Amino acid sequence: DDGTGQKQIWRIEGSNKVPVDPATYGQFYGGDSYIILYNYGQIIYNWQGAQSTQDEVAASAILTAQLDEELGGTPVQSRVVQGKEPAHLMSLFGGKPMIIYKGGTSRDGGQTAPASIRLFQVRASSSGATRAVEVMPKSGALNSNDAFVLKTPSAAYLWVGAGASEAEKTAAQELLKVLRSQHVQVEEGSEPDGFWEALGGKTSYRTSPRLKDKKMDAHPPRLFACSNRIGRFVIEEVPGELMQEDLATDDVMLLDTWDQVFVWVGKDSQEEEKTEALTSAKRYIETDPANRDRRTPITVVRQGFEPPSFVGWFLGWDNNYWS
Ligand SMILES: [Ca+2]
Ligand SMILES: [Ca+2]
Repeated sequence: DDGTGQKQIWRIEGSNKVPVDPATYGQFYGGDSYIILYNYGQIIYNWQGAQSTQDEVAASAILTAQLDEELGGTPVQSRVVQGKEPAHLMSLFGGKPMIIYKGGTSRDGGQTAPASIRLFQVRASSSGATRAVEVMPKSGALNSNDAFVLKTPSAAYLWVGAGASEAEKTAAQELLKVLRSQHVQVEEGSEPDGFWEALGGKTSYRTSPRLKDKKMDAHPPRLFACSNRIGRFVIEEVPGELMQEDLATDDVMLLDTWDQVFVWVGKDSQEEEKTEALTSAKRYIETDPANRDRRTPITVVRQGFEPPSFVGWFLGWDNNYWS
């Protein structure tokens, strides 16, 4: 409907279900799971932070079951994972974006504290759904297509890539509010020396003509998963926001960015899987010549050696993820 309805949010901790500060709703901790209750018929969502411990997810289910029962099993349960939130769940916070802090809580380990120099990638969806994810404070994390927010104990910068859309921009400010800091909007390219210092690096980040394009809207990057494990090569499309966790380490991935088609080769994929993936990249291109420049390259990249211009299409990236 509009997410405007009333709602209560809890953050599983160990085995309990402590509430979430009503003012800090739009915010969540990736290293933890949450249980939210909404009212249109009620729908309970069971969010899972990408870096949420096992016990935290397990317990979550045990609790997300009782609540449904307390309400007479009437509510419609719904499980979701970071980055793959439905259009509805993204509206539950009015216009505000969905902040995703790094860290959270755990059994033995308490509630991890922030840093001092923090960086957030603000990417918006086709429809508008904006998310702000906390990343590693390094220039190499920058990305011409989105808007970032670099916050130091002193001042904060609102970096805006050449591809950043209006939504991502405004949502950047919104994050600034939650952070509570006077920012300084800096357009990609003309940034203050006093900025790179916080990142503690020279430059070199995820860029490319295509990442800066303002017409990518005609056809946003589509990530497909090709596997051959049932006996015949079968291709499926990855839903929601593209995420590193989406890259099938046992299969082959296809990243059509229209102007170019990447074929990501999983460290544990098969050889035929790669061979058929290539042929697929070909047919995707030859599917509509009149609109697709016949000479479109099909680049082959391997897990662990992906170029920035490729990683730049994902929301968040851990150089030591598969490590
Ligand atoms: Ca963008
Ligand atoms: Ca496989």
